Amino acid sequence: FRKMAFPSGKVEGCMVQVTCGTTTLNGLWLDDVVYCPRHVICTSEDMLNPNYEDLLIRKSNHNFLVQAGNVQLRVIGHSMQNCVLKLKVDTANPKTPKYKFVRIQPGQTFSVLACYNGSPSGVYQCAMRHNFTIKGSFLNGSCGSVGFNIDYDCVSFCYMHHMELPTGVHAGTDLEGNFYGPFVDRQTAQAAGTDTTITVNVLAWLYAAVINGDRWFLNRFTTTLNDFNLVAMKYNYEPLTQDHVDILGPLSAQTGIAVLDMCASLKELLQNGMNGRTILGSALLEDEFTPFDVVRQC
Amino acid sequence: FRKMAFPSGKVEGCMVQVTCGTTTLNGLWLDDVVYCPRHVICTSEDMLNPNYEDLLIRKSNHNFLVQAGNVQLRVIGHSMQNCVLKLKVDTANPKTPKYKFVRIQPGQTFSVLACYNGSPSGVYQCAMRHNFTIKGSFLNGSCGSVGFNIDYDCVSFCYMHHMELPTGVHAGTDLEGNFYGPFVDRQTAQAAGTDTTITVNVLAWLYAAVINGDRWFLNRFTTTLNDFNLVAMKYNYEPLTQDHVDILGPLSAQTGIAVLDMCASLKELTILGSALLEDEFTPFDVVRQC
Ligand SMILES: CC(C)(C)c1ccc(N(C(=O)c2c[nH]cn2)[C@@H](C(=O)NC2CCCCC2)c2cccnc2)cc1
Ligand SMILES: CC(C)(C)c1ccc(N(C(=O)c2c[nH]cn2)[C@@H](C(=O)NC2CCCCC2)c2cccnc2)cc1
Repeated sequence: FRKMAFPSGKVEGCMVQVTCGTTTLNGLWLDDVVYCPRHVICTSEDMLNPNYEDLLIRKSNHNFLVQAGNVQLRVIGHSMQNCVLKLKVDTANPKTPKYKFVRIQPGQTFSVLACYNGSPSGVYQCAMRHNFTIKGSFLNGSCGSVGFNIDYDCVSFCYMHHMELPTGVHAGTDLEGNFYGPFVDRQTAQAAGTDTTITVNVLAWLYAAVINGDRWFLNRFTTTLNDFNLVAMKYNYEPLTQDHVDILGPLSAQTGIAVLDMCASLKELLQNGMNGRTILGSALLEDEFTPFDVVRQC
Repeated sequence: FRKMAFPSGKVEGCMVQVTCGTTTLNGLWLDDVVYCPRHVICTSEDMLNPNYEDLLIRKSNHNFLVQAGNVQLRVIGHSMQNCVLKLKVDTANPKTPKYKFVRIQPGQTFSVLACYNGSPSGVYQCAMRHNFTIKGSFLNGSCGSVGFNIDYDCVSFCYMHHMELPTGVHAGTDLEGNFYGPFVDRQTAQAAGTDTTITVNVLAWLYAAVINGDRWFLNRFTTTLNDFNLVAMKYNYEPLTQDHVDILGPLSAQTGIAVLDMCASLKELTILGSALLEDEFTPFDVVRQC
């Protein structure tokens, strides 16, 4: 079992370079619109309290240099939507894939194509944490890299990257420009709140371990939903809901292990640790595979 | 720190479906040749001891069905090189990238594009282990999926997937049909040999840790190459060579921790969100991404 990303080709044919002033970062070129973080128009003295409406009104089309490979794209118009800037260009992208824009919830996973200067650098799998941050691998200039899923050759864009937080994690927006969580595109004192382990995902991963070869962690016990939550919250696990129990139903039915029986196994794993053993290759309980990801990989 | 694969677009464009009789798997379409495991001409009845030159002599061009997307490719010739089948087609691939066929060394990493029915399904990062297996994620029908590295628009293909071993690990060939490891494309009882941990990659990953926040494992001490290799033998770690040390040079500079200083640390032994010593990042992997 691997954390597997989606093949990135459909997104690669969309990545461009956007330069405004002395600042360069990445854009996403779909049809005749280039999307990028609006903070590309921030100046070095703007960074603490920029007024983006005032910064924008002072720009004309030619202040924005867009490059797709070696080809320069002529920007013919521009507007702002929440925290993303939309640059209208004279050419529709011939490589535009079937796509849609989605806003995802905590626990959801997606692939990230890390890019620099509009050129793709690497692809990895990621997840939206309950504190609305991303535990990414981003260097300076990665802004405008996007996160996505691919389902039936339609690309679901769910994340555009904006900034790094003090603890090394990352904040960004959906493709309508609205931030995940309470962060702002502003040099400021903001920090990610406390984060929880994603209980529904850990349970999905235990079922995946059963689907493959391992039953060593099961036990003969069961538990009520409330007792499970009272224990698991003592380890900073996210409370399990009735929705999460319904969601695990198909894996439960597939393996023959009731959801609350699997909850009993998890309670014990938290109590004992793994005692030198491994589950699917890991000595930690993994929480970035969803019930959907499990069914896909098997 | 994340396990990250190369962008896969240049390779996605080369994947086709190959059917011979009742069997289907994936092929690599470069210029006007499709590459795939020769065991696609095996049938269910003769899995135990195929005679491949015989099965191929009895074959004709029309025995092979090649589909690139929804376009059927007309096969105009067939040929075998070691354990890979080469199907000549009448159309060069307009999406062929700059490429080379390369053969990698144990401890080197590559990206894998897992496919089913010629269709790219996912991408992930792998390492060639010292027992010449791959700890991959491959379902039935993944045969024909390739591994690769990219070096400024040139795709170096290093792996084609053939089969799974009973421990759940995987065996394949380079693109010239030469197996990695003592494995045969036969329904036989073969197993992976004992697997050592890749010591130079573990050290590289510790340097990646120091480069980020994690510094707690460092110490004031140093070991000798020989005293460490004595501990390495105990714990089934690959012995460390002067070549491994020289290759970690750049990272030893960037941190001020000499290899034998880090080796003292590694002797004593969460470090990057892991409670295992990770050994599938090369020195080069660490320098990239960082
Ligand atoms: C203008 C604004 C909103 C303050 C800003 C400034 C710099 C960036 N960062 C760019 O690298 C960058 C910016 N523009 C082109 N590149 C980096 C970044 O977040 N440093 C933060 C440092 C503390 C205060 C807030 C910004 C970055 C590094 C690694 C991965 N992701 C992003 C992002 C946003
Ligand atoms: C003809 C030959 C060499 C015996 C063979 C037969 C089946 C396959 N396997 C195909 O899935 C497959 C084959 N052709 C189309 N699909 C599976 C496989 O490796 N081993 C079985 C056969 C060898 C002995 C025991 C297990 C497989 C591959 C990748 C991931 N999980 C399972 C590979 C090679």
